[PDB]
Amino acid sequence: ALYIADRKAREEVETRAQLER
Amino acid sequence: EDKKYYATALEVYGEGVETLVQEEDAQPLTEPIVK
Amino acid sequence: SLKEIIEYTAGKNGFTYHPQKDRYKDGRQVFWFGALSIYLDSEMVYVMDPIEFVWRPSGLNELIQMAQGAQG
Amino acid sequence: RHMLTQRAFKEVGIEFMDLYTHLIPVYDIEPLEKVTDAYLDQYLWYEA
Amino acid sequence: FGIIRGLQFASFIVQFYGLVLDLLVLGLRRASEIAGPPQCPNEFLQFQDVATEIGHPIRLYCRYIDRVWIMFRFSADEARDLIQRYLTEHPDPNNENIVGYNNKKCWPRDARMRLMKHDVNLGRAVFWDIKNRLPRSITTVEWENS
Amino acid sequence: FCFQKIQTKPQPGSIESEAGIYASCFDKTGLRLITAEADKTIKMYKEDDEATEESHPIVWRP
Amino acid sequence: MTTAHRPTFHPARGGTARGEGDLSKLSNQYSSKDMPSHTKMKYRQTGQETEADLRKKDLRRELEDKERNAIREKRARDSASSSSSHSKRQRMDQIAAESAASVDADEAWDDDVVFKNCAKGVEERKKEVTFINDAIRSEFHKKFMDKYIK
Amino acid sequence: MMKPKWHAPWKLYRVASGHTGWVRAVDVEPGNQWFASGGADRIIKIWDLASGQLKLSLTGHISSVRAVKVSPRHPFLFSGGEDKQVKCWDLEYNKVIRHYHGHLSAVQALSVHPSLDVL
Amino acid sequence: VQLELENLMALQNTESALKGGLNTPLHES
Amino acid sequence: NMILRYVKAKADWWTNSAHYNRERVRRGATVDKTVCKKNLGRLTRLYLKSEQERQHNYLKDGPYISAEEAVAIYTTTVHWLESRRFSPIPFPPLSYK
Repeated sequence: ALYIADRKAREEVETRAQLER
Repeated sequence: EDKKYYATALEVYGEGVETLVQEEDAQPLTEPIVK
Repeated sequence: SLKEIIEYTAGKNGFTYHPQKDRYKDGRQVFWFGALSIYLDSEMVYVMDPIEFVWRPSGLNELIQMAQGAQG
Repeated sequence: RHMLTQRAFKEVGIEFMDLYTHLIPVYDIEPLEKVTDAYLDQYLWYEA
Repeated sequence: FGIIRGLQFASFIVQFYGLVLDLLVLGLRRASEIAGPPQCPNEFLQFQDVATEIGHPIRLYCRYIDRVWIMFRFSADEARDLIQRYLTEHPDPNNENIVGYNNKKCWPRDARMRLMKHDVNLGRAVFWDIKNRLPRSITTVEWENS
Repeated sequence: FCFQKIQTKPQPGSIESEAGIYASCFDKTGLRLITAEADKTIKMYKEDDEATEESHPIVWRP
Repeated sequence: MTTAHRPTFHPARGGTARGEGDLSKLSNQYSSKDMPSHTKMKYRQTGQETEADLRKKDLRRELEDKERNAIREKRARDSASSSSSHSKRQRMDQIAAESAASVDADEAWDDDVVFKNCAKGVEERKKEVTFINDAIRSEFHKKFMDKYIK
Repeated sequence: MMKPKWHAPWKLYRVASGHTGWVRAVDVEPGNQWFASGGADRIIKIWDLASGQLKLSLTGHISSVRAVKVSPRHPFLFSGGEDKQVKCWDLEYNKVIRHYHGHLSAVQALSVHPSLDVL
Repeated sequence: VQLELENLMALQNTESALKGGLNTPLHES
Repeated sequence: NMILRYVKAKADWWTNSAHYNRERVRRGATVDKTVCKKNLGRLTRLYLKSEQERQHNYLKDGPYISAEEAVAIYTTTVHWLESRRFSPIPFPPLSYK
């Protein structure tokens, strides 16, 4: 559960960064 | 986490018998087996 | 306070509420409450009922209802 | 090199400190390891 | 299971894991008001404006290692609301809830907390609320030690 | 004749090694038996009021 | 080999100290507590349920009576539990009545928290009143070590 | 053998718990009102016979109480223990009025003489 | 076992989630 | 079975005297350093004796925190630290100033 949360969190942060910059 | 480790089946005989736990005294030490 | 509440409660219900002339229970003064006999202490109310003709505690709501039956 | 390349550490002794109302647990880490934890403790708090 | 507190960096571990539970009890909305904007953080117990100060009942927060103080400000309406939420869980027609209350008997009788069941139930209610904000599996906030 | 063979049970949390009886007394009527136990309890025994010879028979068998 | 630091494998025996076997073998030095004391002997009063009179008193009956009274004692506590509850319950009824009478006398923010309701399930976990016969796992020991280790 | 007299079964009906060590001795008061009980927790507990309620716990042995007798003729309870002590408890004061010293090792049992003032 | 070795190296030695970046892919084990 | 009973009697006496002596040391009814130093030894053992239980029970009972709670707190810190723009602490560079 923590490993999939690591997956989900990392790409959420990347996409919100990519949408900003 | 604290709760319990031990059996209930003995407590099932406790349906038929007066099980007591009695860590305190029904009278003080000064109450002197009435003279 | 409970004494003035019971007078007020009897008053809005139209029940008679006044002391019996020199009738007492446990030395405390017995009151009329409609047809019922009442005495008060310690923020509690006591009543007699014709089920037993002796004294029991009571709550004010059913006391109203019991008198509301007895007045009829 | 320790923080990169080891994950098995020597045993930690334990002891209690006798404040009469309540015991506090006390640990002795191996001296070669304390110097690494103490630098890291200093490093973590500065960076944070 | 659990951390050896005698490690040199155990203070950092405990403080950071403490912060995680500060977020739980505050929530990220109020936590980010109390912390203010990350470009210009608030100093201790200060706020960017009176509006953010007023906008939640949690006005102050600090955590000393593993000990937490929260300050609540309530209007009478939302206080009585919370009392009803609590009493919906743990009702008490018997006044059982007021006789188990902790009182600072070292202080004089007027500095000891009032007998008023409203005020007593409000304290019980926020404690019940706070005790629900964080898992009993992580930490055991408890009435006799609070 | 041994008419009954009770085996006592250790009260909860005690080991099966603690079943032992260390003392016993009759009450002065002789109808309550008080026994003192290695499991730290005091157990008390009472004649079964409803038993009768034809419920629990004895023959002769010499 | 070490052998002086031995326990009592051999049996203890006695009956031959000072003043044992012959009354003249008491030395004239005597201990401080050997002074005369409590010299008027107490006795139990007449009518103390003495054995033969007790036997007459078909003694099972006096015990039977007290056993039956213990059953009556349980029901008495239920009545006292009813008496205490209704009086403070009526006090709520008084303050409720007073509140309604006051009107008739005029006639005369937490949704952000990621966890909630963890208590909604713990009432099954109330502690039972029982004696756990295990000193390291008794409720006292669990309470003790939590108080003292901090 | 010869013909048994018939005797009713006995059943367990009460379990009093509250000693923290082995219960080593029990004796019943002459008037049948209460029974004493010593144990390896070095405490003598006096219990009500009909209701099982613990009247009193008498403490004063240095180690395990393992003999206990209530006097048939006196208001006294006698007790002895692994600490070599033998003690007379005056039940009119709940206090140890007398000690009997001479035992060289643990007192195993004691008996109070039915008609003499002898223990 | 080499399949799961390659799998868990994508779970262990990655940089932190707070950096973003694309996830390492994993394999079905 | 005979041995086990006596070990539990010695045990119970040994722990019960640890409790009694500590109440003396808390209340101040004892001023003997050897009694205190003795009793600390007993209580140190009684702690570890229960701590070994606690560490074994953890592997037997599994994580006391649910996977639900653990991902809840994990995501909560990500949302926090993301909104704080927290740049994570690098490993100490080889020539750090």
